[PDB]
Amino acid sequence: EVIDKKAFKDMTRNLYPLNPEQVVKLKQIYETSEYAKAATPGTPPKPTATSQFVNLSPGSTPPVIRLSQGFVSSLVFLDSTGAPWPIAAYDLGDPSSFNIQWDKTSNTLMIQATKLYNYGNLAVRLRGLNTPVMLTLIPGQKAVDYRVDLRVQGYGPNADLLLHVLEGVPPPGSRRLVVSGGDARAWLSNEKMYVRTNLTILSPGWLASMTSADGTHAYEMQKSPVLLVSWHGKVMQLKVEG
Amino acid sequence: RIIYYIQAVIPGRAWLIGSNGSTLTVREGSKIPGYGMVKLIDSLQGRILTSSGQVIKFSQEDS
Amino acid sequence: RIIYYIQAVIPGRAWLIGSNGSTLTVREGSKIPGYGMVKLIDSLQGRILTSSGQVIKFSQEDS
Amino acid sequence: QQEIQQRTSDMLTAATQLVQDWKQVETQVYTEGT
Amino acid sequence: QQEIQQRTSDMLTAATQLVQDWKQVETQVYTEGT
Amino acid sequence: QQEIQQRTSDMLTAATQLVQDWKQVETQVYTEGT
Amino acid sequence: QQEIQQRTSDMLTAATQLVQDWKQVETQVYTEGT
Repeated sequence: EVIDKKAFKDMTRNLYPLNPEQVVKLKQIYETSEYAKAATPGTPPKPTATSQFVNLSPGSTPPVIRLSQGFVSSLVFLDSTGAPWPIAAYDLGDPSSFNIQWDKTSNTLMIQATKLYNYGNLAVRLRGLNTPVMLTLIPGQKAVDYRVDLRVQGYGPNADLLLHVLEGVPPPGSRRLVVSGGDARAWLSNEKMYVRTNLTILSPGWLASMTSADGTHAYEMQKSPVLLVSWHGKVMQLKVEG
Repeated sequence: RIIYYIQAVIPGRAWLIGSNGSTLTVREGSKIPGYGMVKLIDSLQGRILTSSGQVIKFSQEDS
Repeated sequence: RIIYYIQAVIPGRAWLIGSNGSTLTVREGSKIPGYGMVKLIDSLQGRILTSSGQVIKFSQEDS
Repeated sequence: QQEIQQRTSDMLTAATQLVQDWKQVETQVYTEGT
Repeated sequence: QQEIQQRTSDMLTAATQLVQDWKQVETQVYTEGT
Repeated sequence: QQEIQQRTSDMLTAATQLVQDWKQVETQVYTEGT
Repeated sequence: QQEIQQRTSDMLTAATQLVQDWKQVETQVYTEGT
């Protein structure tokens, strides 16, 4: 009878040569190996959005676009006012290093870099212009240009802040003030205060006001250190420091 | 004051979000407002070391 | 005064942008206004050496 | 002594048969009526 | 002593089987109704 | 001593595999909607 | 001593590969839109 058990044990060892704990450690080895294979050397590039002005003078330098291998960069063309300018044609040097996607009418190009450090150039002809716009394209920098907005000198075929404060986006350039006693936010931008809240301001009196569909209010006002507010029938006071 | 949380981290970079909803990305030597100078980015275990001694992590119920 | 930042660099050339938005390109021996004469362009690590002792780099939150 | 190895062969065939029998799971069938 | 190498062969087959089983990831299926 | 050369062969296969894995870069896909 | 010649053969293959890689220059592509 021990013959049967010994055969059962060598039998079990032949059928499953690897322990469960060995399976766990091999899986850990495999995932660590994949992480080391998938890791990137040095530091990865910085994701940036930029905006340039293109000068068509015979002394100026052509603009530079920073790219990265396998990633998509969008180029959008605007006029001096800022309206979109549709593209008439383009001409790409070195297509084995760069890949361009473009629907045949819009004003947006989609560029993917194929090689690591190989750089090139591109010519773009717009709809109304006689002057073509020439650009240079370099990949592999310490920053990668995700999107470039281009202001062109001529004229194309086409020629508020309280919304952002209601949405919660602070006005650009402002600084924060501290408000105590209730649900409100405040900023100071141009020696004017901007208040976002769901209370109703009663006493100091506003200059402009907006409301959303669910009832949030945004106010633009001059600076003052006190507010008198009533919440659904009750009067109280707010004190603003900074 | 403001508290920053790790949104994503790879070797080299780290994407952080603040309690005001602002999003930033940092590398090894970079400036962070209210914390100081970054000294080490540890992609494993989700820890960021700061010159003031602070450690930047994930939000606890959001991690 | 005016501060210049590296926009792009290859071996040989460097494209720089100023705080006024003007863009220039330079090679090894070239004139830069307010800085002097270029002595060495180091394509790795993003450093430009100048005859006045100054080093031209990337913007810190834009690099 | 050698009986462990003969036993290993009949046992190997039976255990392989058992595990391959435990592997199969078949898709369910839905019948529509009108 | 030689048991290390026999063990290496059954183990090699099992580990190759395990890693090839860990490699496959299949595309998701979207079903449209009207 | 000869271990350097056996190691050279498994290592040669792994490094060739790694470099051929690092070579491929695939074209992007644009989807149009109406 | 003979190492100079083995080195000459791997080096010869690599340098021939490098120079043939430096030879190719491809024509530009112009896209017309309407």
